[PDB]
Amino acid sequence: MDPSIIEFIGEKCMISIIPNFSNEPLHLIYGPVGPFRAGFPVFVPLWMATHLRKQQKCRIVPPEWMDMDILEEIKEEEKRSKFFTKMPCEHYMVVAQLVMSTAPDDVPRCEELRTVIKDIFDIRESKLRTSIDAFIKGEGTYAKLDNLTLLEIHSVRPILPYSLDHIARYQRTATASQRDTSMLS
Amino acid sequence: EGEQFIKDIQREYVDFLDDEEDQGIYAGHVKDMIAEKSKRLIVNVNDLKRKNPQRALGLLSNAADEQLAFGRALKEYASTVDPGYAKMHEDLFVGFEGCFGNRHVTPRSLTSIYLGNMVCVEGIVTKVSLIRPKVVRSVHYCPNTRKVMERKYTDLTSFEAVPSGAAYPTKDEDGNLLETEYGLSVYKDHQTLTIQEMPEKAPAGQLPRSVDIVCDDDLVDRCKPGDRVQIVGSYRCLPGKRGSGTFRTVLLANNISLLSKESNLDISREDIMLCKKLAKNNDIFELLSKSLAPSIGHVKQAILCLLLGGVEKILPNGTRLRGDINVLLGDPSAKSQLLRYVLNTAPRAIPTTGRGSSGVGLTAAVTTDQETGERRLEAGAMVLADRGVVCIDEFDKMSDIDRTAIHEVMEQGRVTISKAGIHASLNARCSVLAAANPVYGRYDQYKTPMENIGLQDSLLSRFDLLFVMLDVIDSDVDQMISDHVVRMHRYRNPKEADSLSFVSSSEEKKDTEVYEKYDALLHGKSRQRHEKILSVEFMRKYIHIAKCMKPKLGEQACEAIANEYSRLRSQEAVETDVARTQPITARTLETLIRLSTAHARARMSKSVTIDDAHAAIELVQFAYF
Amino acid sequence: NQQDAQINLQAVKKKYKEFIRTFNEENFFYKYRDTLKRNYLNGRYFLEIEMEDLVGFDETLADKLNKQPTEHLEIFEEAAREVADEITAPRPEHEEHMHDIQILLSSNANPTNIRQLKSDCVSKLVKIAGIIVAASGISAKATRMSIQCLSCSTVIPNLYALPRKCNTEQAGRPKCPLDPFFIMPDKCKCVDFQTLKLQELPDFVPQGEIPRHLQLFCDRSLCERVVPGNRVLIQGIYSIRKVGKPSRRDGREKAVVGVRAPYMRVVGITVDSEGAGAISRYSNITSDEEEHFRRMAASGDIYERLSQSLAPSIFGSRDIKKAITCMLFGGSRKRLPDGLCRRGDINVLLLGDPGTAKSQLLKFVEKVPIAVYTSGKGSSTASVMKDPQTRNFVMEGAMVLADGGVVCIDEFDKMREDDRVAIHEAMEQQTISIAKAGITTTLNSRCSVLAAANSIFGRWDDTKGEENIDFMPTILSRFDMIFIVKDIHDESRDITLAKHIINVHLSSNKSAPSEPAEGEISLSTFKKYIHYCRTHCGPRLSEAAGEKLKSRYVLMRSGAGQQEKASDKRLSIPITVRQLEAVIRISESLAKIRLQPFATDEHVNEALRLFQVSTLDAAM
DNA sequence: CGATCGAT
DNA sequence: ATCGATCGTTTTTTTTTTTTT
Ligand SMILES: Nc1ncnc2c1ncn2[C@@H]1O[C@H](COP(=O)(O)OP(=O)(O)OP(=O)(O)O)[C@@H](O)[C@H]1O
Ligand SMILES: Nc1ncnc2c1ncn2[C@@H]1O[C@H](COP(=O)(O)OP(=O)(O)OP(=O)(O)O)[C@@H](O)[C@H]1O
Ligand SMILES: Nc1ncnc2c1ncn2[C@@H]1O[C@H](COP(=O)(O)OP(=O)(O)O)[C@@H](O)[C@H]1O
Repeated sequence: MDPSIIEFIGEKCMISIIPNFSNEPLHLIYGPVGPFRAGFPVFVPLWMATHLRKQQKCRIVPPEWMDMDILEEIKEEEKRSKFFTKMPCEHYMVVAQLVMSTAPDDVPRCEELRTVIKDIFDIRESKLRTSIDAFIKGEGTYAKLDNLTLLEIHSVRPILPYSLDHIARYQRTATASQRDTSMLS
Repeated sequence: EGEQFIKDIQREYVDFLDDEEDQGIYAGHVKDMIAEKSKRLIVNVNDLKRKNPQRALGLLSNAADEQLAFGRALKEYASTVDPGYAKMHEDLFVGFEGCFGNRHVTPRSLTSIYLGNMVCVEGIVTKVSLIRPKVVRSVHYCPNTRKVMERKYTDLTSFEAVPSGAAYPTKDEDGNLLETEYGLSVYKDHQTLTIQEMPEKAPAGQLPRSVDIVCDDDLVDRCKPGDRVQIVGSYRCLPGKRGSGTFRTVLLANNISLLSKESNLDISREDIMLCKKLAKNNDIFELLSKSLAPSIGHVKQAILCLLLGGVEKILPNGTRLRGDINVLLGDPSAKSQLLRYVLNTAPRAIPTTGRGSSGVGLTAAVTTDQETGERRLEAGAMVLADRGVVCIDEFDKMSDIDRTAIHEVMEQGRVTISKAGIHASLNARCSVLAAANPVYGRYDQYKTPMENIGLQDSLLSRFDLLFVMLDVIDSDVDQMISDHVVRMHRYRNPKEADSLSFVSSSEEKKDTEVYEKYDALLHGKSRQRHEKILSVEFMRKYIHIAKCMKPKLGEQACEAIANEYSRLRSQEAVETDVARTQPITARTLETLIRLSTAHARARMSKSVTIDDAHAAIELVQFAYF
Repeated sequence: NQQDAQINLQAVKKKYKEFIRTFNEENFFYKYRDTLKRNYLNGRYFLEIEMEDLVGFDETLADKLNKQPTEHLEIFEEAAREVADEITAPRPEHEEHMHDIQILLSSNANPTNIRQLKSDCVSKLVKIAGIIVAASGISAKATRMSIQCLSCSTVIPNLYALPRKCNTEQAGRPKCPLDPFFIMPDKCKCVDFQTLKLQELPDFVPQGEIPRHLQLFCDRSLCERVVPGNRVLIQGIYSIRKVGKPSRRDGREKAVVGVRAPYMRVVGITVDSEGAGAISRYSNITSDEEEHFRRMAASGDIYERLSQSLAPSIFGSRDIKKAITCMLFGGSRKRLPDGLCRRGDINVLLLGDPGTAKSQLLKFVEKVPIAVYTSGKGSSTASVMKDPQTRNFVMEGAMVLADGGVVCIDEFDKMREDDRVAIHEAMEQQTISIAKAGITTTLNSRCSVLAAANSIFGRWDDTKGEENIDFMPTILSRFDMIFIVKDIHDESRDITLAKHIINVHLSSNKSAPSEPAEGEISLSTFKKYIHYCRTHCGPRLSEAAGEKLKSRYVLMRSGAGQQEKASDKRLSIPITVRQLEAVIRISESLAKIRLQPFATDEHVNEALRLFQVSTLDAAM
């Protein structure tokens, strides 16, 4: 649970970009890498366009969920998503930050875009407060992930559970122990 | 009959009267089958939440007619149960009481919210005020036609609506007779007062604020201004507010808690039994001596009898005399802090200033457009201490105007007083203390006994004893007092072989580590006592019956008082004390009488003994001996 | 809705609405959304704003905001609730109901002065800086309500006309005219109202005149915000309550033409930072501050550095000053379940030859959280007035304004004794009593006091014996450390005083080379430091301190009595319980400074040597 | 108890 | 022009505290 530990998870994802070289002072890595030719797209992870664009080496383009209409309809679906909604790559909250740092040198509409991502982030989080507002009787066998994303859940993780053990010990002891007529601890 | 959830709510309260809870307890033998007829019933919300929380907290957010419906449904219930009490055709509001704790703000903090709520207050009884009746409805009559119509009237302070404004009818039909029958036309009781913060939580960088209260019939004037109080009621705000000019508040819908009595105590005839069991123990007087002043040498053996008021003595259509005791003596540094052992220890304890005009006992009754036609009235600062005692500081610094104004009712033990508007009189038969200083500090014994004080020698007969209070030490006692004073400094602060910490237990705890600040019992249990036998509450629980018992005279009093008064007036005016033998008079008898009267109440021995004689003389000689 | 300009809609339509969603910098802090939501979470219902963001956003609003702010600053409220209620939805299910909010304003533009608040400066936003006197209680106000006659929540622009027609007209032709309005406060609202106050500055035309002042107003969250006797920075607005020019001439012989009244309401009061201008009750202080505090407390070179904080232009009197500040901190109000609330605060005496800088010193002790100064002939009988509205007998009751602060005075000698006695007394029990008219309100407040004086016959009395005071020994009683002031001669001392003050008194001298001294800095810091350190620690003794202090007071009284006997006549001050009862508070002040709770007797040998000044003063 | 205001 | 039905209409108090010479 951190700001970068999840980029060891999130930042390894890929897009496809354009460089301005062909195959470099080295040609290519023994690896899934594609052949390098300028003026044409190439598929890369996104821990490198970072390294490259600021190394003044390349241009870059986004995925397609980075748009307007998808991010105008996902929200209104998500409104009455009593549980969850559409999930474009499922950690777009980390890709978008590491995108929108530099690339907005030439990305289009990098502001209304940000507006919507915040607009969706806050709401989904806030939903993830009120899920708690029904949890009765120790329901630690019933929960939601179904179209969850991860950048929201780690914002809760250490809080409840290191408590929830001794919290619902009084009732988790119930289906794990025995006593006389009254409830057990 | 507004929105029809009201009737659903009626029957939801009818659904209170199902089984053991209310069909068993709360309905039946509750006001009317017990017949004290307090239409204001006792509800506690918690059971209502345990049936209908929609009616528990639907009430404490809105109370438009849920109360009206409650009273309606109740009267219809008992109409089923008991038509005998069906002759009180009114609302019969209810309690909705409790020592619950939902929201219990100060008078300071009824703050722009809580409007339309049922909540708590605490504060001071103040401005206990005048009474009036109120209009309900008028049973008219027409001898012309023999027709008795009727008409009820409202206003906001009772419920929501307002009368369709008009006065009482005349020729209302066409010209027939409108004989207003009273007696059938009815009336409640009304009242109006205010409260202040029992203030000592107040920030005196700020102003302790005020509240607004209204009351009604069976709630009428239930304690006196000068006491401590908690109360729980509902809230409303009527006036214009720029639709025309701004806004104001009011409180009602309530029952009381006065929180300073003894009859408040769940009193059997057992508490008397504990007292009378231990009553025989003889040298308990000395325990009560070391009781009230445990934080200071020094007296209080005698001060008790002030603290007990006195004894009533009247003759067959002859006279009456005032029964109570009064004394005082001292350079600065435990005199000025032996007066707040009463303000906050015993009841009916109202200190005064030393600087006071037009209401030390006056009223002056100045008035400006009261709600009613009160042309002249206020109250004062003595009946607050009726049937007890009083404190002051800076007495010698008091005016010599009102000193004589003390002497009036002090010496009379009567009120025949007024501020020239109406002659007024009653029986306030009070005692008092104050403080004192020699005009120059360290002088009362070298130069003279008298005249280091410098005032009228008239009062010294009005009071009881010339007495002594000084401060010096020789070469030997200094370390004795040092160890006494250092017991004062340590038996008050908490927490008082190679390694002795790291004991099986430590200061590490859950919920009984330090309450405020702990104290010792070591060697004050060499003083074989207990914190309950030597305490506040069992002490005060032995207040009432010594005030109810009445220890009549023996017979051996007479020869002894004779011989001792004889020797007193013989040779008390000699041996270095002559100028402190000025006030001898035929007044030591009645004070001796109050003495043995009191002391015979401290064990309640409705009797008299020679030991009491020693007890009531020895202090008098100890004044100088 | 005349959509050409000044329209009801354009602002709210998107502009104000989107200003905040649009308010952006990376670091993803730089909005007012986070502050808003996190404020809401804790029942705040407000947020703070600038006035030079419009330059960050645009070039039009502000020169329109100043003109009709009364409307713009409620369009702000509406936009605020609609832009925030979308976030009140976690999904549509937890807006149990919306709620109303208050905006703030602030700037650093410039403070004005009351002498210019004029007919041009009206209905217009502003900035000033004054000082506070007293202000009202907390009455009431609301916004709308319903009436049974119409059953509509009565909606208003202004914060009354109530027209003719009945609206219980569905009675047939038998209607109810002539204004039958039954106000239904089941259906009304409730906001606050407090009437703040304002006096003008001490340098801005009081010169050949007196200072005027002004009264104020509030609505919702600026009650419980200002305690009086404080220095404010303000943004408010200058407007009226009534209206009219023509020959409906007012009253009986009033209003030649049209005079209506002044006041202001606040839109965004703030406070002052005269070093620590406003550090008296609240805490906007941060963890860096408290680290600073405790790490200076950790510094074991803080007290002697603080012996040099009031005298950066003053020479000498260092043994005199080792406890001139210990007065400030206060010890402990160690109260007990019985009456014995043993005396909390602390009191000091000083008197001697003039020409020794008593006045300036007490001015400075006022300077350095809360205090006042008069001296003789007159802060505070206490005041039972009679309200000119309604003629009720209220109590203004002004040691109340030292309810935790302190007091300083000279001129105990030079004022008569009709007014010494209530204050003779207050400072042994701290309970201001009252018994005069129909009230018995034993008020109270924790003040201390500093006592300077002037002996008639000067050092003559001080050479030989008993002419010390002219008035009484019962106020020789109440004080602990009591100081002669002489000006005994020495030419070295003379010359050193000479250049010491001239180097002060030359060209407004010490700007640069003054603070380069060690750590003797920022009386502002001391305001904050004091208002901290007193507000936490409640120390009391250690065991080893008690026996030696006890034995020391023993020997004190024995030596006083021996000087009584070594002269065959009383040669002593009264060895009181008050002397130990006060030196205990000197220990308490010391432990309050270093913050160590439990204090040892080496900590208080310093106390021993300081009240030894009083002992050897009244030694003769 | 006074003036406004409408029609006959 | 005349009459009648419309509109809108309200006033009552004495005395206590601190201050100055
Ligand atoms: N034996 C004692 N009992 C109670 N208090 C004591 C005792 N010895 C000392 N004290 C304390 O010492 C302090 C001395 O002040 P004290 O109250 O005597 O002044 P005072 O009596 O008001 O002076 P004055 O009589 O001139 O007004 C008090 O705070 C008191 O609590
Ligand atoms: N030792 C000194 N060092 C520096 N400045 C001094 C010193 N003594 C006096 N001064 C200056 O002289 C002036 C003294 O005036 P001040 O009002 O203190 O008189 P005072 O000492 O209070 O006499 P009194 O008590 O009789 O009024 C002050 O302005 C102060 O700055
Ligand atoms: N000759 C007397 N007859 C009756 N009572 C007397 C007589 N001499 C003294 N007393 C006592 O004096 C009291 C009344 O005295 P009082 O007139 O108050 O004295 P003073 O004139 O000093 O005020 C009575 O209570 C009684 O106890």
